[PDB]
Amino acid sequence: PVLEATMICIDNSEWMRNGDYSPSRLQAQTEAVNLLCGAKTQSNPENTVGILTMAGKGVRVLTTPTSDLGKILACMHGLDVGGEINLTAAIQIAQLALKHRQNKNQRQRIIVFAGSPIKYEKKALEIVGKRLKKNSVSLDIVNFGEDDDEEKPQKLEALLTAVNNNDGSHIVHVPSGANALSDVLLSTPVFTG
Amino acid sequence: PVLEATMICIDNSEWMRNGDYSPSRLQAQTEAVNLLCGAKTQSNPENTVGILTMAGKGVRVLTTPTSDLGKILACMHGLDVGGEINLTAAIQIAQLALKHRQNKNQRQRIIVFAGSPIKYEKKALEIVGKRLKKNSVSLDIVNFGEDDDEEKPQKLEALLTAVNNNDGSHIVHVPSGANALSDVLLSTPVFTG
Amino acid sequence: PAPHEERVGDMRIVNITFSDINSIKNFQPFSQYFDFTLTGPRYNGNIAQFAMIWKIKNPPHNLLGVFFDNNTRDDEDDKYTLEELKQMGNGAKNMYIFWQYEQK
Amino acid sequence: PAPHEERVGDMRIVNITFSDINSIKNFQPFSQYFDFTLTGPRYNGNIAQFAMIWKIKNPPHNLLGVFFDNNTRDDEDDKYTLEELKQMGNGAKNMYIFWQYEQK
Repeated sequence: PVLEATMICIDNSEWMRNGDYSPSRLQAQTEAVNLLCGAKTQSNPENTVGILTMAGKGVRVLTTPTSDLGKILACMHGLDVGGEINLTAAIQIAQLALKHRQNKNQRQRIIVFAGSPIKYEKKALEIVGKRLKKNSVSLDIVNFGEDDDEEKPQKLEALLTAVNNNDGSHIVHVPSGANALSDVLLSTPVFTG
Repeated sequence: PVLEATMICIDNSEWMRNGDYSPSRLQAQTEAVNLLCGAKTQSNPENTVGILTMAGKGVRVLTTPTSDLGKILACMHGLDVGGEINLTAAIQIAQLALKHRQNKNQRQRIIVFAGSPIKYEKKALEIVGKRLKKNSVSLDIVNFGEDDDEEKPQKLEALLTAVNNNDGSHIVHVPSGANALSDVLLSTPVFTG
Repeated sequence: PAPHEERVGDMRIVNITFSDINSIKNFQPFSQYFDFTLTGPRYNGNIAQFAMIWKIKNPPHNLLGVFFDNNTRDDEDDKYTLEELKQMGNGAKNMYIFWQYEQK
Repeated sequence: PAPHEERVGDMRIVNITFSDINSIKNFQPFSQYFDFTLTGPRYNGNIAQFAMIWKIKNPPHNLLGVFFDNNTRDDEDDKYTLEELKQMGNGAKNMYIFWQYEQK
């Protein structure tokens, strides 16, 4: 259905080493990401999926959006881990990758896996959100990580509110528990559209 | 020891699937070969080791002789298996790969892992061996694998006699047993010179 | 930080790790090739539905399966190790190797 | 058939598989980097005799060890998975990954 270029922003921050999402937030995220790359690429053969990491040794685009699922998934192996997510830099870069998409018919979507504290002012985030809304970028936020920042879901909801257009943007708040991160997302619009 | 370029001729024939050397002749060979690559490169930092496979779909040079141990050992992962060895092509190609990479004052050595039936006439082998001798190529033969080729050890011995110059060439007859192929070879001149 | 790549010739080798093979049930397109009743990691001889049936020989304990995304290859149980399968893409552009995350 | 290659950037990843760990004892020079008194696969934080001491986190059951052939990297137990360590060459030209063949 939806023809979409999606840029998936991966949290590879130090917070991802945490095993509160078994076996690690990184692994829980990687599986969700892989499934999402699969679901996005298979929902429409002209969908493209790119991946960037938000943290580590700096924001890094693993692949710009591509239909090449093997290339996408190959990016998920051997991620570096450290630092803090640079959510704004990641969204900025993700936006650029999406504006640069070859098939302009594509809708543009950033998926953010926020598995670590959102250290940016809420107002700064609603700004980002409105910027994305102006630039016709939908945003899905996967909010996970029990790091005890209570502002985060609200900050990310505020980011969500600002960017959301025609119900194209979504936030899923996924605490750790009996369900893997990916299993929780499978029933959400992050996966169902 | 001395300065030497070695082309290891790997048996990746169908016969190498046999589990009589556990877990397979292929794997017993891979371990011996890996150890040999280590031994040869650590015997002399200017030693080079190359590897070719003798069967499969045709003789394949995995690497021409290099002192790059990482490059050499990386050749032993993901071997194809099949067919029958082309021992004469292998020795010919090993001589080529040897001559390709030969550095000044490098003795040349071929190591043949003969893990499968030797479908050559004794005289033909002797002629090949005599040619190796003329080109100053030493040969080590690792004869292993019980495949009811009763003439195999004597044919390989005849090859070794034809090539042998100043006892630089050796043959090891390795039965399947408790002693892994590699542990047998470790005590032989293939490893000790 | 640099791109990881594993490949054999033109074929990318894509290592994917799951803590539970059952997660792959939700992994498009791969799920369509998995028969989740099978014991022992399998590879596919072709990209028919449910093609991952051929027992990989002496698999690593954490190997879940191998999916080659195109073309066909020899189809036998307990013959081809994972390493040998890496030579068996036969034109496949991607060899997906599914791995089980081993915790602790 | 084509060359297998695993790498991260300029670091070759060299997968070496042995049936028994003790064969690595005769594997020069890697025998000198392993610490065969240790349980569970280790990586080295630097080049030193018996330097492969740092516990790889959640290792595959058949992982035996990781040897980076040059340079230094952070040295901590139970922190770096094998995958993460592929990013930790830090200029190593080769990351040797020692695997145990899983038979039976």
